[PDB]
Amino acid sequence: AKLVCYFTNWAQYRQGEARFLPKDLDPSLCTHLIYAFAGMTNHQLSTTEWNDETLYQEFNGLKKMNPKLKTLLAIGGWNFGTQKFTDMVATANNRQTFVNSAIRFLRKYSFDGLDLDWEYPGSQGSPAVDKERFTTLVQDLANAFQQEAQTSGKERLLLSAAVPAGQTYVDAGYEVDKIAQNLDFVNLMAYDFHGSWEKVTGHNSPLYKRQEESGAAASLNVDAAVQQWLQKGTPASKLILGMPTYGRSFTLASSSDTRVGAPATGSGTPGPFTKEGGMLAYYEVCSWKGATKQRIQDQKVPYIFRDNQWVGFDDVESFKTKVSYLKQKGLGGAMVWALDLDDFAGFSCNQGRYPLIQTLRQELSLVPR
Ligand SMILES: CC(=O)N[C@@H]1[C@@H](O)[C@H](O[C@@H]2O[C@H](CO)[C@@H](O)[C@H](O)[C@H]2NC(C)=O)[C@@H](CO)O[C@H]1O
Repeated sequence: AKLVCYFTNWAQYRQGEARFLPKDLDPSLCTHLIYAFAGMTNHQLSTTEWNDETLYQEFNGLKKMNPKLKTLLAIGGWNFGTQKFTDMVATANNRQTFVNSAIRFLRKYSFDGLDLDWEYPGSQGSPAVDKERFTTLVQDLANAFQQEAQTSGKERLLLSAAVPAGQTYVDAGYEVDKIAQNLDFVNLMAYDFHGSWEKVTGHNSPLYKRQEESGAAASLNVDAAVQQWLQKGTPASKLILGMPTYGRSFTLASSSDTRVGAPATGSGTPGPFTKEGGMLAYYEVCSWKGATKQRIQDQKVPYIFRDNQWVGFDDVESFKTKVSYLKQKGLGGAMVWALDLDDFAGFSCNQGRYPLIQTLRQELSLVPR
């Protein structure tokens, strides 16, 4: 089993106990640690924060403490957009520039692989031609990593990708059967199914549909997303089930209607540390005072409300349920977005350090013995 965990290079800017620093990294928590994010400059892999090189040293330095650990560098992410990917994959020349730069960069900074986080080929401004061009990029990288291993004698660089759960994005961008052959593993972003972009409450990451749902909505759940990727050709062993250590929040139209599917007027109030309306870290919801926690019976996940605020999130129990699910489906492991949104320092939830991610590790039978 794998436990793939994302580090984010902006968590260092949060205030107080929420500030995530190198000391908070645990070398034996996860099997694979992925650094979010690198960017691109003139079609070449590049850093995005002023101190990334310092953090790379710390991050990859964890392997001294745990030599089994593998690290990857993720390129892209939501905020990065699509244009630079589009321009880079447009020509064989630009792809070659990128691929060669990636190999040199990963070797220079001691990463074990690259995680592709283009959000997304064929959508968010990216043209339809990018679906096949993404397939080619994945192939170019896989083949070049294979060649570098042969020439250098070093262990081959890993290639993974973070991929969307919704059919609209999947079909616009991803030749699933083709790319799955060339990726070492596939990080399924089984979250952000619902959020304050909608005008009714819905859960960030429900396991199953609700009985009331129909149409496309009935596929906006973890089980449907997993089945989608499997049926379209991803080997179960390569599919890694993403898990969110955050929730998505709403302002309710009325404090008297707190159901799933109740009218909402917009994003929930920003959290005191994360300061982003519409999301909350686990450590910002786990210890809500004077609130009412509820479970969505069909969907196997909790929500919580207080006055006109409503949040769908994941807890220890829902993580257990989801690991039982992934094991039943024979998947390759779990992925987590993100280290810094769990109660990494044990300051809030009275559950010790990393209560959610330690649950994944335990349920996957990955505890260091
Ligand atoms: C691997 C992965 O899930 N990548 C995406 C993430 O970028 C995204 O997290 C969001 O990243 C933005 C930067 O690109 C941040 O500004 C933003 O705050 C952050 N949002 C959260 C909840 O962490 C995650 C999560 O939505 O999913 C992908 O879209």
